[PDB]
Amino acid sequence: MGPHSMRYFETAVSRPEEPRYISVGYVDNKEFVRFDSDAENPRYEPRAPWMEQEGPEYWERETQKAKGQEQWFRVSLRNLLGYYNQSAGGSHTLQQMSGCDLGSDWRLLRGYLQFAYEGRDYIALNEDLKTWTAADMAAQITRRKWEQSGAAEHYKAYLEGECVEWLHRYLKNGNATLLRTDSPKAHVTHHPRSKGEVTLRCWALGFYPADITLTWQLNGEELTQDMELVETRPAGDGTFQKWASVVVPLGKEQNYTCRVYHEGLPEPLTLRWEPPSTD
Amino acid sequence: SSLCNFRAYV
Amino acid sequence: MIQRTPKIQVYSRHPAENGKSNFLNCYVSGFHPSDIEVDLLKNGERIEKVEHSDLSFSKDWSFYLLYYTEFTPTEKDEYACRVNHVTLSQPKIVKWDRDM
Ligand code: NA
Ligand code: NA
Ligand code: NA
Ligand code: NA
Ligand code: NA
Ligand code: NA
Ligand code: NA
Ligand code: NA
Repeated sequence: MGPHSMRYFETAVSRPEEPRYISVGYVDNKEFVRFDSDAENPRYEPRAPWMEQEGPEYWERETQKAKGQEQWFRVSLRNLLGYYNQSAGGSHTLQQMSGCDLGSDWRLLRGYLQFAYEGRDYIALNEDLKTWTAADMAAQITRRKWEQSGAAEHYKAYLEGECVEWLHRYLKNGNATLLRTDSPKAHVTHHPRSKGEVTLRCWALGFYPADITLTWQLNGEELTQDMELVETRPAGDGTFQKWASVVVPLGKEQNYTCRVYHEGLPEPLTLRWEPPSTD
Repeated sequence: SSLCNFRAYV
Repeated sequence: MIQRTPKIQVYSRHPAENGKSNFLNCYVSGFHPSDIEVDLLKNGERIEKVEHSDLSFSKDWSFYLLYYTEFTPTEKDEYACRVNHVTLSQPKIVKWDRDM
């Protein structure tokens, strides 16, 4: 759904051994490439099978770039120790998210470049792709350095250019697979509680992509705070699961309906609990 | 295509 | 620094049916930093054949992984996930409930 996007999520973790560097690329929220410095032969690898349309030169070039990034994160973690007046030791985490959302003219809609240190927002490039916002005092040092050295122009050129150009290539190559959806298979289960009341649980299983909406109604009217939802979770086969439950009075089960919305469904599913047939 | 960060480190 | 404690869900890939082969999942998410220890347990004992997905992180910077093993649900065997992380003083054990 929505605009097409590309993202690269990068992490460098220092450990009590040099930092571990991990880079994961996404197209439309689906992992498509991955580099991990802790692998036996560290290289960018296809994570979506349609990426095998690329030749061996693509993987070698991406791998060489990852080697540069690994060094950049290593130097940056070292500068970060100095900013917080620390000597080397323990574990520290530096993360980066970057990428683009594709506009209706196939040009950049929104560009992203954000950093976190120790799980806290550190610095980000603003929407204008020209200015920075620093979150703390150490980040103000990075901000002044990047402003004085013309860093934003380098990132803007990537976001507006290369990022959008390659995203279009990936969308073309992965078209068949990328448009694919797996509709949720839905059902309602009935469970006992403490005094005879009933838990109705609406299950949505085996769906793809992960985005979904589960709702409960009592006589067609939406239920809000009485609804328990679990966070969407991976089934392990590339598909997802979710459930939403309501506590109802016994014998009043038929007055309730669940409705599931998903991009795989031509029409949202409306279902109710019915006692299953038994022997 | 992954990004190569600018020459200025954090 | 903001450390985040893991969110845990323990569940099966398919609706559980006693005696039918399935997959037991332990989905660990929303944690920071990335180091985490996860074991799948059968009757309180560590399962040796356990695989896991590769490390990823969400738009809120928090990490997530999936641990899983093939299993067959039964009436008598109890399954669980044991998680440890720097935010905890001791491992957290979450029992598998086939209805959740
Ligand atoms: Na070290
Ligand atoms: Na993502
Ligand atoms: Na390496
Ligand atoms: Na899979
Ligand atoms: Na390339
Ligand atoms: Na079920
Ligand atoms: Na046992
Ligand atoms: Na075992």
